[PDB]
Amino acid sequence: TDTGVIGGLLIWHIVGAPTSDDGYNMTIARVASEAGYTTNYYRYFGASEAPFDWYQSVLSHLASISTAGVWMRLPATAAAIATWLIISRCVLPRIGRRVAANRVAMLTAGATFLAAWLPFNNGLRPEPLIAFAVITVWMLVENSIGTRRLWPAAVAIVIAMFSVTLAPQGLIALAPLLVGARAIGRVVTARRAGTGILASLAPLAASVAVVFVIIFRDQTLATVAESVRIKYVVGPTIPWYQEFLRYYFLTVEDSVDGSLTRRFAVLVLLLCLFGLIMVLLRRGRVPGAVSGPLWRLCGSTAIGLLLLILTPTKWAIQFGAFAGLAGALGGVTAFAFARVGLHSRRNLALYVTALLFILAWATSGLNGWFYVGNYGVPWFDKQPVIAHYPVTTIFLVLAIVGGLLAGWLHFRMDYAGHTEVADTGRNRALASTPLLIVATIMVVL
Amino acid sequence: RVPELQSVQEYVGSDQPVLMDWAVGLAFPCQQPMLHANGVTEVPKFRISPDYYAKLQSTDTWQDGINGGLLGITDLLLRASVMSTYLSQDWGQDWGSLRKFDTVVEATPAELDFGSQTHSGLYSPGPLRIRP
Amino acid sequence: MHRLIPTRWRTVTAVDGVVVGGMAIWYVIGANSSDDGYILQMARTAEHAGYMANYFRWFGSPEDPFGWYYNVLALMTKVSDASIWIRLPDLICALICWLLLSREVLPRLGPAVAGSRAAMWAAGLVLLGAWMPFNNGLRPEGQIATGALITYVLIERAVTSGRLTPAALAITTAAFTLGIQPTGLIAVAALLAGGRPILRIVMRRRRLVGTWPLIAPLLAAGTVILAVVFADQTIATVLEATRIRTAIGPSQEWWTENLRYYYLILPTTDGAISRRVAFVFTAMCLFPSLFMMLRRKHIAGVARGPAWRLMGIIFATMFFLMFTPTKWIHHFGLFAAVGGAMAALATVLVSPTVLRSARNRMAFLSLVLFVLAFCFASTNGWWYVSNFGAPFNNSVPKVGGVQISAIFFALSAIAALWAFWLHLTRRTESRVVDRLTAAPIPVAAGFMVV
Amino acid sequence: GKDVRIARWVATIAGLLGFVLSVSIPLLPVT
Amino acid sequence: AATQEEIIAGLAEIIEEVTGIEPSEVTPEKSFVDDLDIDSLSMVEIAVQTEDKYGVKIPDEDLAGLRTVGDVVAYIQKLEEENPEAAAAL
Ligand SMILES: CC(C)(COP(=O)(O)O)[C@@H](O)C(=O)NCCC(=O)NCCS
Ligand SMILES: CC[C@@H](CO)NCCN[C@@H](CC)CO
Repeated sequence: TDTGVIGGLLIWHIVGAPTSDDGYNMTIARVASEAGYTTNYYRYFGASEAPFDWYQSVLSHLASISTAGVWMRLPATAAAIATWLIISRCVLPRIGRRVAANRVAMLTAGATFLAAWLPFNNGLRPEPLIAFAVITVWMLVENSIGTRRLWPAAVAIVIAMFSVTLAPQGLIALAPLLVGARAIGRVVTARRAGTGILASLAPLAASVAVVFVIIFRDQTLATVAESVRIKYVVGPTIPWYQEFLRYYFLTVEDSVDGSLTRRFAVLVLLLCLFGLIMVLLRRGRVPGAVSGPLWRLCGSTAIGLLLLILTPTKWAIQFGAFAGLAGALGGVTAFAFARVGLHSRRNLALYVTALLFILAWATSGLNGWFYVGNYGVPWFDKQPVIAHYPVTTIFLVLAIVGGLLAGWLHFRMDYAGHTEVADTGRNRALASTPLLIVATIMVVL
Repeated sequence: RVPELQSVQEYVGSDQPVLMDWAVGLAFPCQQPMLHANGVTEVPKFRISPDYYAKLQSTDTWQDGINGGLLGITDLLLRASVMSTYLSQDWGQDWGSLRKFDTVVEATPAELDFGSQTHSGLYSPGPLRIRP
Repeated sequence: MHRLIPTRWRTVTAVDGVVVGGMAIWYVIGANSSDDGYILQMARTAEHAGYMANYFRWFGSPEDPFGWYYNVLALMTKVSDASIWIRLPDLICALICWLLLSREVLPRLGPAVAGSRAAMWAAGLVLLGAWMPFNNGLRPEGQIATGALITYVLIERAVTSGRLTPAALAITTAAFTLGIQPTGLIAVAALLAGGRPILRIVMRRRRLVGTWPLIAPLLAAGTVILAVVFADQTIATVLEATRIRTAIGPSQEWWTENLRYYYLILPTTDGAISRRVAFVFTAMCLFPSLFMMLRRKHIAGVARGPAWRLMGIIFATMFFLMFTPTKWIHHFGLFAAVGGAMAALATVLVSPTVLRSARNRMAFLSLVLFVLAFCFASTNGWWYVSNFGAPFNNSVPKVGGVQISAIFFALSAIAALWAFWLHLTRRTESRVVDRLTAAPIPVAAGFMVV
Repeated sequence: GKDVRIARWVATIAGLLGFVLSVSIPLLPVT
Repeated sequence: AATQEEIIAGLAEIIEEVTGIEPSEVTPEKSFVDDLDIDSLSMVEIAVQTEDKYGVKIPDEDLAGLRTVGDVVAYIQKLEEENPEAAAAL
């Protein structure tokens, strides 16, 4: 799986469409050498990128060696490789020993990671780094909760403060800290008799006090304030109550911003999250995986989705910061449902019809990428058809058929009684390949 | 100018046919609409509309001549002219607008010979003329 | 039957007077819908025309199968067409929905929902808040809501008594309320939600009489609205008019569903302060109650079947709201009764005797304040002439400098910080939370009604 | 000789013809 | 003869399915309308689900004379001791 993911991630570095903000950040990096500061070139009366410009400072030093797009997008592929290696060798072996030894769970985790990473993070945006910071703070908080220590929770805060300074939407790296604050406090209070409470909470505030060095390393306070004031009184911002505008931007007809790939990447994430939560509520646990870190893995995604209300801009490309959580959630979801659908014939039908309805909703959009990355893409201007019928209706009729089948299977537990289905080499083969088949299809597409 | 005014219920009676937009129906329950029977419609004398930003983008595009509508007949047959109207005691409020229809040429209605025929529940003389 | 008006109907509370007298004066001084003149002009000409045409559009094509209800207004307009007289079937329907919701649906959900006064207040106030801005005109949303409520009541009566006659009348009721508007599909949700306990009756009574004496009446009952739909029209003319309306009018294929919610978050007259309650006070009471019914399985006062069927109906309604040819906001008046029935269950589920920990109740209070802040973030404008003299008819309310949604957002943030502090220190026996978190939904609904 | 045997026929007949008569209303001559 | 503690245990599992009252409240001195708020429109459902599990037709002639759980246990006891035709075959 590592070989497959790294190969599909290295061949995408060459034949791959860039994002919308790759000419913007490149120009900012090229013109920031002179002019004395990291200026906003195309807007805001020459205002600076005052709070969010530590990444453009690195891009300005890379751009002095070569401006080739295959070299400037290099810090965005190392982040992807490191994210995948972390997900594969620190996260999945932590949730459980049997969830990482399953040969289908790892495959579907890799496929879901690819399907959630490819449509978003292939540019000069900070999302490839936010998605790595989130998953490297999660593992550090988990390394601090177990194996009781405090310095991992102090490095995690430094990494989170580096992530917050990338973009306004980068504050979702704080979620794995807010979710584990209670366990970290339980670890802290076990030292009150030995050392105290100051010698354990002073180094944790010294870590939060690094943003004042990161932001104000070249400019003053009255300058950052003026920059923010200009950006708020000039530029286009939307309030906190128009937050559904993001999910509307994602699902809109005739747009190269909400494609049939981004829709799939987001809907599969939502399905996995709200299926894992329902299985953890209905049944007390998921046998085989430790229910300790699983609750925190779900709460991190939930709080990260809830924190996206305070951002000023709400485009649909900002969903790329969850590509590290999606890969770790798809595998555990396909492992948890493998048993839930094996001992009941209607849960399998519900799972399959949910996947089919997600496919039906996703496939109703175009397959466009951007300005130039559209030259030769098959369905870049019309929604997909096979010969003459819209393929967005075949999936809908199939989903309705599956729903009727699930209803019929529900209407029979009063007459045929509760029936044990099976446990063989084939009955476990169709109960876990879903969400692998469709993910592989989307990746191949 | 110091205008001399008059009510609408008195100027426009309750007998003359009036083309009311689909928004102004409960505020004018005494005026008579423009009836139609046997495929032929009457000729209106006034047109009542909502305020500016509503008439501009909700009722002038809904009742358009190219999508059935009712403003496909009155643009071919009549000419519309705005009148000066004020809402009593609430000046500065936009209540809507009243218009006057003037004929292009003087013409009287037809007679429309009639007849009957029994179909069979599946008969269809052909499609309607919708778009070019 | 030993009597009519069963002994649980003959009771009078303080909520009945409030609801009745707050609807009987909103019927006089209250606002109206937007498509009132549209239906009035359609109905005042349908007798001279002879076929109940669509007056303003589509080359004079009729209401194709969905016209049996306007033929009642066409008859009412022979007496008079005053606004106070032509709007009676929207007051009679409101009274019927209150009667049913108060004396058939709440006592069915268990002796803990029909024993609490906060639940009755919540049901009444949410019914009022969802009925006021939507179902006071001539749009046929209150009629469809009343039909979908009668269907549920009849199916529950069939399940209770163990008979098929109410389950046979429910099919005719659902057919007739579907024959009103294409948005009437919300009535077959009540049939899908109650299919299992009706099969349990059919397969049990079929071993005494047979299958056909029980199935054929159920077919004659379902297939009887065709004689009313096709009384004047014909399948050929219906096909032609449908072709016209599809080729010209707004079609709005099913994957364009998100427009209905995109129109709600805009600060305009269509989505205003009063036109968001009907949906937010339904979702906010539906989702946490679902997540609480998932984990818990014995709540000591709630019947599981009738409580799950209601959530099933609400979700099936939200699903069936697709596939409709038009995506407007007026289609949110269909929740008038089901939201009132869901608020009364949420009020019991989040009570200090069911939710025992302080931080969960504090989080729910935070969510309530958050949805209030979302509600108060728009203008206070009404449609055509109800907008004359409104206080904040073309601007966001302000208490001076600062808006009102900002105050509720600050209060919600304070409540969330309080809940987080209760979470960190592992506290479950706070005392002021017991005062603050007793029936917050009735208060949040009475605020909007006032 | 029992009225249940009569009701069982009155429920199938006049319940089947009352259904085959409703699907023929859209298909019948009109003037 | 059926014991009282199984009659009550069989009635409580029906009362808990119909209404939702916990079976720790069903005692032989509780009234069906004052203490346990169970309207008669629920007593009809209880008498239907009783026959749908154990064949027992409680006619509405007698469904009104049951004011307490002791009345129910006495009625069942007397009808089962009178008629020796109690099948009790599942
Ligand atoms: C159901 C029952 C036999 C017992 O109820 P009761 O004991 O409370 O009077 C009796 O109330 C009855 O027959 N009710 C039928 C009347 C009804 O359900 N509705 C009346 C018109 S909606
Ligand atoms: C743009 C105006 C819209 C409503 O906003 N008209 C809705 C059409 N009204 C139907 C009747 C209620 C037609 O049959």
